[PDB]
Amino acid sequence: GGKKGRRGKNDSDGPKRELIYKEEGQEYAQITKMLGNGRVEASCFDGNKRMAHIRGKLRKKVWMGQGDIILVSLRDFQDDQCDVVHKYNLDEARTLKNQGELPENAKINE
Amino acid sequence: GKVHGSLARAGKVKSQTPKVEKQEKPKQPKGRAYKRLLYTRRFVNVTLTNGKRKMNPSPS
Amino acid sequence: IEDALKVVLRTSLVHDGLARGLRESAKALTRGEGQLAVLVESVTEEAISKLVQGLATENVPLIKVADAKQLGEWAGLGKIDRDGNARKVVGASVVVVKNWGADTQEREILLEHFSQQ
Amino acid sequence: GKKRKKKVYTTPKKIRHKHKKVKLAVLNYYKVDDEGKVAKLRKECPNCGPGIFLANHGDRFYCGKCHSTFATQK
Ligand SMILES: [Mg+2]
Ligand SMILES: [Zn+2]
Repeated sequence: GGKKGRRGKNDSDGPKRELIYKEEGQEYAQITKMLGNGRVEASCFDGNKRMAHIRGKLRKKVWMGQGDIILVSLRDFQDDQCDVVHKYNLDEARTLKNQGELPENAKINE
Repeated sequence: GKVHGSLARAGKVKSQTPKVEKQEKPKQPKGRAYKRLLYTRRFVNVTLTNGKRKMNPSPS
Repeated sequence: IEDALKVVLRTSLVHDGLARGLRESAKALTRGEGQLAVLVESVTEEAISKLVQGLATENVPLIKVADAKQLGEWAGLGKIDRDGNARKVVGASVVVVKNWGADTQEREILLEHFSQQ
Repeated sequence: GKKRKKKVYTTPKKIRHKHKKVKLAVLNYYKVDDEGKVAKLRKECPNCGPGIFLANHGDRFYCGKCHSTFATQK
């Protein structure tokens, strides 16, 4: 809350958006720990722990916490680091859990 | 979606820009002729006296 | 004569007298409508002209102008926006005059001559 | 804001009913009696007047002009 809200874009996409899948390098991951400087640690669904930058259009536009499903784009020149591109608000995450693009051993439910 | 393809792909915009060919471009006089052309175009063929000289006046 | 035919086609195009086609022409001849009929003999298999003649026996007089494409051209089927013909092909192959419209002396003399035969 | 998706249809297609054009259609309606008298193969409709031909499909005759009010069993 606050007087900040009226300065915003007022982009009201409350209705159910169509979830975006993974495309040739964009992959799903889970936030493991929150770091500083606007950077996060994402355990990808491949047995690797990538370091994902909180990225443009996402920095102060959506607020993300520990244990959040996420979509992240890799970089072919440097595999260790990557960029968080989209965030799924815990509803379509269930849908992906049933469809199982990610290993179901990562069970994160409220 | 949010991003059409993989992000930061080392020259994405240059890769996907439409390659537009050069025009036939008749020969431009060069040397002293270019300076004569500029002198004629600016100081004996004053086109837009209103405002500034406005060389390269965008059409609108 | 060539003049009276264009005159009658004008007088029937103005007041909607042309039965442009053969089904409308056949219906007009069967009714008490078709007062004149021009048809072309350069028709393949010739049965349409025979049917027109038979319906003409039954509204009697008929004319035997050739050049079906030209017949349609000077029959007024064309929109003819320009001075020259602006359409590729258009024809009638049978034209029936129902409404006599305006009357000219040369045309009535011609139709009397054709009735006399 | 509005979040509309591409519409997906649970129906193959409905096709425009193309009119059945018939070449040399008019002559089939009539019959030349050897360079002279002629007859009509189809039947005439009384309500409209002379000339209009009745439609025969099966055990009845049907009109086109006053089509709705005339369909008489054969
Ligand atoms: Mg506002
Ligand atoms: Zn009827």
